[PDB]
Amino acid sequence: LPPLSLLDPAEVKQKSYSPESLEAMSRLLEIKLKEFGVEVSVDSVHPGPVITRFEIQPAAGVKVSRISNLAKDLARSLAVISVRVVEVIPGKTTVGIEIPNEDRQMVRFSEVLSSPEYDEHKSTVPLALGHDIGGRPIITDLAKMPHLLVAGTTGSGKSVGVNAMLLSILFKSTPSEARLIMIDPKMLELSIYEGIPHLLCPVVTDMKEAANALRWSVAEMERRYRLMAAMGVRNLAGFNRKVKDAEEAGTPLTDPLFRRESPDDEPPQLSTLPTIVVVVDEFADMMMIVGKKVEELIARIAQKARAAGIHLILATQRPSVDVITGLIKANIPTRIAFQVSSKIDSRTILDQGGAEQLLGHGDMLYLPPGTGLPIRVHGAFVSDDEVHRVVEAWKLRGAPDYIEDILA
Amino acid sequence: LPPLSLLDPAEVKQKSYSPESLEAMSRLLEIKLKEFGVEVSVDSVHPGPVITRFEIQPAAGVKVSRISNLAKDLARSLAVISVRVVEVIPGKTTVGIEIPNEDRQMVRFSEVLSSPEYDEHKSTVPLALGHDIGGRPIITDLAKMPHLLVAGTTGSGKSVGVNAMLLSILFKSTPSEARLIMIDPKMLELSIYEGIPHLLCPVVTDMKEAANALRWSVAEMERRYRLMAAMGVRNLAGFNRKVKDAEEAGTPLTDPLFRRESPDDEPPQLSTLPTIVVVVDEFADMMMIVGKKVEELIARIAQKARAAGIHLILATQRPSVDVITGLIKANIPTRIAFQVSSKIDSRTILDQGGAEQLLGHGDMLYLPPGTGLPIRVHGAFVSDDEVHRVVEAWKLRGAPDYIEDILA
Ligand SMILES: Nc1ncnc2c1ncn2[C@@H]1O[C@H](COP(=O)(O)OP(=O)(O)OP(O)(O)=S)[C@@H](O)[C@H]1O
Ligand SMILES: Nc1ncnc2c1ncn2[C@@H]1O[C@H](COP(=O)(O)OP(=O)(O)OP(O)(O)=S)[C@@H](O)[C@H]1O
Ligand SMILES: [Mg+2]
Ligand SMILES: [Mg+2]
Repeated sequence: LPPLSLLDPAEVKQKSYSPESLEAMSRLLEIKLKEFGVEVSVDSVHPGPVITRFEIQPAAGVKVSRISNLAKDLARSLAVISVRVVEVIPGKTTVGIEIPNEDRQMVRFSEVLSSPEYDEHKSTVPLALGHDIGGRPIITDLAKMPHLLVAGTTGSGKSVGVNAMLLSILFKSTPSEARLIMIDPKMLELSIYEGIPHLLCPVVTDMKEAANALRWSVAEMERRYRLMAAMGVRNLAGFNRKVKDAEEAGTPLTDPLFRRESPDDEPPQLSTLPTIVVVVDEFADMMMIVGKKVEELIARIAQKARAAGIHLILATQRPSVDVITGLIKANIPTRIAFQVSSKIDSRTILDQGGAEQLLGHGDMLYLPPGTGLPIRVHGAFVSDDEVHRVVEAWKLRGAPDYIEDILA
Repeated sequence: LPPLSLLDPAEVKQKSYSPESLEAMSRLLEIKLKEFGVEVSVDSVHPGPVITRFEIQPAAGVKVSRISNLAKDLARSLAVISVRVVEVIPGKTTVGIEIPNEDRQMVRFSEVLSSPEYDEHKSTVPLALGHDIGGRPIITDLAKMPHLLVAGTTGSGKSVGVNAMLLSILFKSTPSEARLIMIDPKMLELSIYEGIPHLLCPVVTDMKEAANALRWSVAEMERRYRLMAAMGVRNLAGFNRKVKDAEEAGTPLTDPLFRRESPDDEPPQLSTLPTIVVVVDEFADMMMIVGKKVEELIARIAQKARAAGIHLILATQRPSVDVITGLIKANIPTRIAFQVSSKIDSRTILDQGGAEQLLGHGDMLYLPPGTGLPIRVHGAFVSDDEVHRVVEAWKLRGAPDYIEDILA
């Protein structure tokens, strides 16, 4: 219900990337790559808001992996700050060489959310990530992911990305449509959402309580499954349809699971269930303080919480095999990698290299479900101050409704 | 003569840094520092265009060097990208803790040059650096430096800084007022100035020719000294005064050094001498390819070229003791350090730590002459494209005038 006008306006886009300099760079590219062990010719150029992609056609034989490993050296020989090598460009035989624009224009949240893709999204938990390399809005749906793993080192834009996702939901769903459980071992990053009506419990700081929060989630998931079974529905959307039709028909449904034990008892009237999202700002700590029990709970939620409408968003600044385990990854195919420190760290999160070539400040590689190759997305910027406003707007529309059993 | 309108406009400054969040951060700071081995209390807050400085008053005893070493950990504990620790604040007993603003506003060249400090600067070689932490224009004078050393690692803003300095001169001085010798071993960064009338020779790429360029400079310096001696003047400003007064008096001076050897010979009429600037994009190579001969020439130019109106600007991306030797430093007190990789690298350039705590993208520590402490300056941004325009504007006002003896 809170107005999008609470956000900061989109900034001017004084672009101008004269075809002049673009031909020269194309020219330099071929020259510089040649000095290395690779023959190449520029096929086309695509200027964007943050980067410019120069599609190139390698000579037969040359291993594209060879170009990828030359990224550092090529950027140097070109005197540019960074270079991202795109090994394969969907639908083409060309290789991508992406180069940062001198004056990159920031991508504002208000800009992404003002897109029809978002304004008309039906999901209860859409996530407006940002703009793609051509500047087109990239709006996703957490419900279809159906879980998300997020990594990136300091200054990469992980926390801003996490806030953009929380605000995507807060701008489209009311507390009866979506509820959240936030886990933030340190105080900082997520402490500000404290109090909004969407919260199921206060921001979790204690790791043991974090563990309980996941157990509660599992319990609620199985509880929703018994409900859906008793109702003859396959998922949350179906459940909510049934309950909604019965009401509109002047015949509200009664909890088919309620067992009367006292003459006094009356079956409670069913109501639509909210989509639940569990967001962990940093779960490397959980995986360290608690351990195996945490993996177990995560792995269980990931495997079957989708139908129950319970979704996980796990973010980590420490992308190690100890934190992002194969057990965690096996049931969470959707990945988002902001800038990471090494190719090794890139593979742990994406099972692929490349996130080490990102710029930082929101720059990311998004790996949607049933996709082998990630698409580059320029994370939308949302300031802690904008977060504070929306949060205040929500604390005015409803008081906190914590359930002191979740952390118990 | 080329119009400032050739530059890009200053971008909006949607700031807003509510005193709210500033009190909280002041609050966290004391909290977080306490967790480390340091008691502290915030005395005041000064929000700026790029950073916000929180002055703090350490408890008696605690070593300010202790806070400096905690910058990394402190930034981490605060969940911010970077923290700069200012050990002493001129005229105060406080210590500075500088924190980057979420949405930093870029500082545009047009904005700095539009300041009266620049527009009314008399020097032939003023260098508009950018904005200080409070957003005030910092315009310097190369002639009073009288030489400048510049360091910074990749993506720090060294080359943008060097272009802003070259354009500072190109927007105030005509070729009869200022001439340049550009040395750029690689092609990239400085190759674009090729052809402007100000150039004394083509952009130098060969290291041996770079060596000759420096020798020519020494020769020209001594030649100007004999000229000034013969004219009874102490410096270039004085020389140019004399030659200018004589002309206005209908009596142009004659080269007092010209020795007639033929009946044919006629003493040439003197003319005002241009201020000469030698800019090396990367002299780490020179110091490596040639060696000791290059140190010697640099050391000689640095020691006595000021009066002769000849000035050096030496920039390096590889700040090692092998490159920035004490010999070089003894005669070049003015320093500019953009972000560097380590405290060691910071000491090599500033003989002090701190450049390792910079943000990059133009952020710098400027050490003016007769000063022990550097002032933070947010470098003014100038795109390669803006440089291209100004270059074209100059190539229309004058043809190249190379002296094929300088590199010979
Ligand atoms: N999408 C973005 N667009 C522009 N700047 C961004 C973006 N995301 C992040 N930044 C910059 O980085 C800051 C926020 O970074 P975070 O998202 O908190 O980074 P982090 O990866 O969580 O690591 P930290 O700094 O340790 S919190 C902002 O204040 C900006 O200055
Ligand atoms: N003063 C500045 N303001 C904003 N962005 C800047 C500034 N200086 C540098 N940048 C960014 O960095 C780029 C230029 O960096 P350079 O100044 O060439 O860096 P460098 O330190 O010389 O190292 P490179 O990238 O190896 S050339 C610009 O294209 C911008 O994207
Ligand atoms: Mg963070
Ligand atoms: Mg450079």
